[PDB]
Amino acid sequence: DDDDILELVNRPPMSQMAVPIKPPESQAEQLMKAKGEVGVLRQKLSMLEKTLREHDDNQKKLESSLKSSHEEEVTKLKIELERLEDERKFMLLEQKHL
Amino acid sequence: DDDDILELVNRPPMSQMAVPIKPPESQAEQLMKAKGEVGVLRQKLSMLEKTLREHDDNQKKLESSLKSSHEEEVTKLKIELERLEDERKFMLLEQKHL
Amino acid sequence: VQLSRGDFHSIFTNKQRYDNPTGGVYQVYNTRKDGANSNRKNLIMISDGIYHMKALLRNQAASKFQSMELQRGDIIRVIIAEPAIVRERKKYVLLVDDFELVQSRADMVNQTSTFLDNYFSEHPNETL
Amino acid sequence: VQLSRGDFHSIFTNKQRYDNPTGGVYQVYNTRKSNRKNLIMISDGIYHMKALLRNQAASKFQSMELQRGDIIRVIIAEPAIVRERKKYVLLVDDFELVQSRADMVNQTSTFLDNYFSEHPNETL
Ligand SMILES: [Cl-]
Ligand SMILES: [Cl-]
Ligand SMILES: [Cl-]
Repeated sequence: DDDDILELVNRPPMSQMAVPIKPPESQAEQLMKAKGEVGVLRQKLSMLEKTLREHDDNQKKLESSLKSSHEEEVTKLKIELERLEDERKFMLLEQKHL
Repeated sequence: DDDDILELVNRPPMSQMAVPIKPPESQAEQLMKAKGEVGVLRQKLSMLEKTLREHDDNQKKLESSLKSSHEEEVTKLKIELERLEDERKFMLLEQKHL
Repeated sequence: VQLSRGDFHSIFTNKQRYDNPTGGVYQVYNTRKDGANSNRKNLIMISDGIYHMKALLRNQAASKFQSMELQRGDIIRVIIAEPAIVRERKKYVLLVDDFELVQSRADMVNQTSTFLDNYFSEHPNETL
Repeated sequence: VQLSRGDFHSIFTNKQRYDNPTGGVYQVYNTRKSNRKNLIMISDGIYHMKALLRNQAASKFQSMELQRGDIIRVIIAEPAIVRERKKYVLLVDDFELVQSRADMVNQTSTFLDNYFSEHPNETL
């Protein structure tokens, strides 16, 4: 057999200008592949839309959580400032004797 | 001539058993439409992937900006607390009561 | 072979028949034997053995009639239909949404039938 | 049109020819009138040898329905020696049609492999 020669058909070519062209497919074969590729791309798009929606929702939840945590910290510091303002007021009232 | 009769093709059927059926298409029409759809879906996918990367980039930017603004507010309150702690220490040192 | 004789007259003169014009057995009288994606091919002539009238195939009937290459002589049984009279009671039509094949290429039951619209043009006191 | 006479011998004996075996003008000697169909016989006017059509050349040869007598100019190719130096092949990736259905330049050419079996020391 000439199988030792035929096995060179897909051997990577030396030239970058040698392009692989698959044998002709009838319209029936191409239609099944094209409708298959449409189904795949509509699914990739459906999942990507879901992912953009999930990311935006996560961005909103993280922002809300961060703001909640910040406000709790800010409140704690303002309450400590109020305590110190009161301590100084009491020290001044002590100084003037009531 | 019979255009007023032909106008009835798409009048909603009284029967729930009447089902609309797309007029036959050659394999050539179907294959071309499928290739056209593949191209549009790829364009929409390429666009939406870029949008997702932009939304992720913008989240990182906004979260960084949020944290900086928050750290600036906290620092201001901590400096204010230090000022009041220093006023109390100055009052104890200077013994204004005589 | 056993058409619903004069049924086209019954459909446009009897209220109970008008409200459910189904189960009739008719013979294809004439077809437009069109430009593949045209609606004109769905407009056919059918015969009840006494009268001939226009029928507009729609929905699954339109698809079945063209894929089965139905023609003059074929006998069908109408399953889903609506009567219609367009341009203020001038043009009669049976809108056929579904049918079943009874017999393929039978000999014409009547070659000299009366056009239903010609019958009602002559007798206006009876059509509803 | 004139063929590149004896160029098949040059491809496997001359280093600069072996390194870039393009621009040769050859006549289709025989075809199998899938994968086997890509293996054809070509003639240089002195020698005949096997040529394996691949890539755009395989697609072109098939759609154009090329056959015995057609004259081609090879554009992209690689030489190949297989089965312990016994079998020679020109791997053709691209070519152009020069002349359709020309009369055979040589009806009694020498098979390249038969020549190199008698002169094995000449090959690179
Ligand atoms: Cl599919
Ligand atoms: Cl007609
Ligand atoms: Cl061969």
